[PDB]
Amino acid sequence: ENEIGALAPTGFFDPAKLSDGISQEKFDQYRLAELKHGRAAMLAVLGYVAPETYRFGYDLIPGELSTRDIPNGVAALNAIPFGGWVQMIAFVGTVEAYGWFTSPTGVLDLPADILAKRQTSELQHGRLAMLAFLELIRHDSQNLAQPGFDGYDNLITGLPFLY
Amino acid sequence: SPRALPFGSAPATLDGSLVGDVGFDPIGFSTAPFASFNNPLYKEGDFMSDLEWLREAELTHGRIAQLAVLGFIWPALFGTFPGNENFGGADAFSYVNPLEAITHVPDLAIYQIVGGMAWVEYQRVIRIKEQGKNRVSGDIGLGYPGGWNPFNLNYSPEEYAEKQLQEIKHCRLAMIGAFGLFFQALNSGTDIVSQLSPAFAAPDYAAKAGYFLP
Ligand SMILES: CC(=O)O[C@H]1CC(C)(C)C(=C=C/C(C)=C/C=C/C(C)=C/C=C/C=C(C)/C=C/C=C(\C)C(=O)C[C@@]23O[C@]2(C)C[C@@H](O)CC3(C)C)[C@](C)(O)C1
Ligand SMILES: CC(=O)O[C@H]1CC(C)(C)C(=C=C/C(C)=C/C=C/C(C)=C/C=C/C=C(C)/C=C/C=C(\C)C(=O)C[C@@]23O[C@]2(C)C[C@@H](O)CC3(C)C)[C@](C)(O)C1
Ligand SMILES: CC1=C(C#C/C(C)=C/C=C/C(C)=C/C=C/C=C(C)/C=C/C=C(C)/C=C/[C@@]23O[C@]2(C)C[C@@H](O)CC3(C)C)C(C)(C)C[C@H](O)C1
Ligand SMILES: CC1=C(C#C/C(C)=C/C=C/C(C)=C/C=C/C=C(C)/C=C/C=C(C)/C=C/[C@@]23O[C@]2(C)C[C@@H](O)CC3(C)C)C(C)(C)C[C@H](O)C1
Repeated sequence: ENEIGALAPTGFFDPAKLSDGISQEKFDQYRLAELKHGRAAMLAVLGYVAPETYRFGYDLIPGELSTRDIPNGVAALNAIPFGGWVQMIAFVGTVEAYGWFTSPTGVLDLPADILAKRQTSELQHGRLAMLAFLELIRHDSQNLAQPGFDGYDNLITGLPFLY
Repeated sequence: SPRALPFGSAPATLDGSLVGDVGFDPIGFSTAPFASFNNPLYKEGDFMSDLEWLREAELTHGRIAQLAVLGFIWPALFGTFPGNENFGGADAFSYVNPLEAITHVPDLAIYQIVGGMAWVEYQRVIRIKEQGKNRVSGDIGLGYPGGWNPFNLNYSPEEYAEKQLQEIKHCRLAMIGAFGLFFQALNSGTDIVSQLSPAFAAPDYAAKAGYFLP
């Protein structure tokens, strides 16, 4: 199972049975999975930073509930109505099962060398973004508890110019 | 690829397809079909070249952005907003901050320039839809060698080559510059004159007063 997904840090990081066995029977499925996860978490990080300086002025529940007022971070999850996030997800699930926009087609050619290198770089970046999402959520929740339990009060601890 | 000097470009990026063919195309979306993306008036005939269509795209953007630059300086510096409106100081000269100038100006002149560029692109499509072969940025008659308007272009083919180079380069650099000025003014709530002139001055905090000496 020593396909793409390896680099200088480890030639095959699987300190368990996980890799061996299901040879091309779960390896491809896990590639699909890790891909989707890393992409979504990249989008998460971009999410967190972008609400901090910019804000689209749309009124989620018309008349009131305007983006400009909802908290950024985890607090939006408590705010966002259950059914509201349900409808948002329903759009996302239709997108996953319809390819609606989001580059529905078009991936250029990318000869197999550059294509493989791009895919590997993708995997690495999304893997990193998983950990980035982790730290962010951690800090957020911890502060939400004791206001500055972590210390550094402002949500994005790095990028100090923002906050 | 000398632009991206230690890198390879597209397996088929050309060097003579467009004047700006130094090879800069890292992701090189040129490779991708670049066709009637979401039915962009599909023709399947001459259809120019997909790269040449991206070239016409860059040409339109850079030309518009180039004009936009001067429309971000002259309202302030050159002519100091010669709005000279019969009445209504707002939506006129007064708003020298370009963002605020748009914030004021009534939809009359907005629809004026909107219909202006609308007829512009209508004539552009009227040409290009028939102007197959070399779409040549939908040139049609607009200041072409035939010069469909005054001072019908009177230059040489080598001068024409240099002129194509001039236009393409200026359009690209202005595409940078328009981003510049816009993010500048928005993130300063001013006009370019404001920050640049206090810059070229001496702050009022320190002036060593004057030479009041005997
Ligand atoms: C055909 C068509 O139409 O279009 C094409 C367009 C194009 C471009 C070709 C396509 C593509 C590919 C795409 C879109 C690729 C996008 C890739 C993308 C967007 C990749 C982001 C990575 C972000 C990372 C790694 C962030 C790490 C962030 C980390 C590690 C952090 O440090 C977070 C940190 O947070 C902490 C923990 C604390 C804070 O105090 C400090 C900060 C915030 C810094 C498509 C899909 O083929 C379609
Ligand atoms: C008969 C007919 O009609 O045919 C027409 C054809 C045609 C071609 C239209 C004709 C022509 C020629 C034309 C119109 C040529 C137009 C060329 C044009 C208008 C080219 C602008 C470039 C601006 C750039 C590159 C950016 C500069 C500025 C930049 C990059 C900056 O650095 C700005 C900076 O500001 C920031 C970002 C921040 C400040 O802190 C610092 C400074 C200030 C330094 C004719 C002769 O009229 C005939
Ligand atoms: C953005 C945003 C929101 C959001 C969001 C969303 C949807 C965020 C999504 C986050 C997401 C999708 C996060 C995935 C993480 C996956 C991880 C961490 C995986 C690790 C796995 C590891 C470290 C495993 C390592 C292994 O080595 C082990 C241990 C044994 C080996 O044999 C095998 C390998 C090598 C693999 C809110 C919160 C809803 C509102 C807010 O306002 C705005
Ligand atoms: C006239 C006027 C106004 C105005 C205006 C307007 C509409 C101004 C608009 C300006 C506009 C429309 C500016 C576009 C820039 C686009 C850029 C810079 C794209 C860069 C793209 C780059 C640099 C990418 C290069 C790539 O290499 C990358 C990175 C990856 C490669 O694989 C592929 C390629 C080669 C692509 C107001 C405000 C309305 C009123 C005011 O009063 C005056």
